[PDB]
Amino acid sequence: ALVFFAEDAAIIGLAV
Amino acid sequence: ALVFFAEDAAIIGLAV
Amino acid sequence: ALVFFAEDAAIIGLAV
Amino acid sequence: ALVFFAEDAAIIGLAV
Amino acid sequence: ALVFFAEDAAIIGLAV
Amino acid sequence: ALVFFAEDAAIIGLAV
Amino acid sequence: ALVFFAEDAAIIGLAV
Amino acid sequence: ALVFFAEDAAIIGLAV
Amino acid sequence: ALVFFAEDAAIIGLAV
Amino acid sequence: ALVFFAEDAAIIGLAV
Amino acid sequence: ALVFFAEDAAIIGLAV
Amino acid sequence: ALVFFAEDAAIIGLAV
Amino acid sequence: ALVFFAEDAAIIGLAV
Amino acid sequence: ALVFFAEDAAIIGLAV
Amino acid sequence: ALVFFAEDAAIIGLAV
Amino acid sequence: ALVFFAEDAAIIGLAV
Ligand SMILES: [Cl-]
Ligand SMILES: [Cl-]
Ligand SMILES: [Cl-]
Ligand SMILES: [Cl-]
Ligand SMILES: [Cl-]
Ligand SMILES: [Cl-]
Ligand SMILES: [Cl-]
Ligand SMILES: [Cl-]
Ligand code: NA
Ligand code: NA
Ligand code: NA
Repeated sequence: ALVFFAEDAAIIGLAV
Repeated sequence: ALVFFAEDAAIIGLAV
Repeated sequence: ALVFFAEDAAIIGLAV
Repeated sequence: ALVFFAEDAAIIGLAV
Repeated sequence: ALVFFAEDAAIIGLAV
Repeated sequence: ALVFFAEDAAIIGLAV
Repeated sequence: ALVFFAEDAAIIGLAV
Repeated sequence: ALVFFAEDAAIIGLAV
Repeated sequence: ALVFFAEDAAIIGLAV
Repeated sequence: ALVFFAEDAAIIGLAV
Repeated sequence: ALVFFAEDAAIIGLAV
Repeated sequence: ALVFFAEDAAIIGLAV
Repeated sequence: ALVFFAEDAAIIGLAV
Repeated sequence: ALVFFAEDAAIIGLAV
Repeated sequence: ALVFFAEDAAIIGLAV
Repeated sequence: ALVFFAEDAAIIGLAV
């Protein structure tokens, strides 16, 4: 899977 | 200040 | 600890 | 960016 | 060589 | 909008 | 009077 | 502080 | 390109 | 040294 | 004639 | 103008 | 008080 | 003699 | 590179 | 007085 990143603070991975 | 990023897991800031 | 100086504006201490 | 200072003579800035 | 400065108080040089 | 300029070093824009 | 400057594009004067 | 510029002629700084 | 500025009055850009 | 200014965006100095 | 600007400190005009 | 520096703690500028 | 700095070699403080 | 420092840009020495 | 010379006071090099 | 010039590095004046 791809992992995108976003600031949520902390940087988190978002899995696709 | 500058904030660098590193994978420590989770991505963290490092402040200078 | 050492304190280094940098312009960040204001002159700030950076502690090591 | 941070500007550090060093004697090189003359005192110069070093930009980061 | 470059001379950086730090408070160690007294100011000291750090040569590179 | 207008953009004014100031030295902060770097020259920055201020938007109005 | 003082003349300030802004980007409006062209640079214009603003009279005070 | 920020430094703005104006014609007063010669250009001068205005500190804020 | 770079844009230099000159008083020609009004301020104009000169592109390089 | 002289410092000239140009839009490069951001306004940068050019040292001579 | 054109007037260019430079920091010489004070901001000065340079006439061409 | 000249800018001198002093500890006031934090380092500050003094304009002359 | 203010503390100014001078090269005397070592960097020394001057207390005002 | 003492050497004080000021921003004039470049950092310059002032000798006393 | 070429080094040109100018009175800036003191005589300085300018590198091209 | 005459001023002669020598590379000493930097170019310096020598009074006579
Ligand atoms: Cl707005
Ligand atoms: Cl003034
Ligand atoms: Cl106009
Ligand atoms: Cl043109
Ligand atoms: Cl430059
Ligand atoms: Cl003050
Ligand atoms: Cl410099
Ligand atoms: Cl003296
Ligand atoms: Na502009
Ligand atoms: Na200058
Ligand atoms: Na001369």
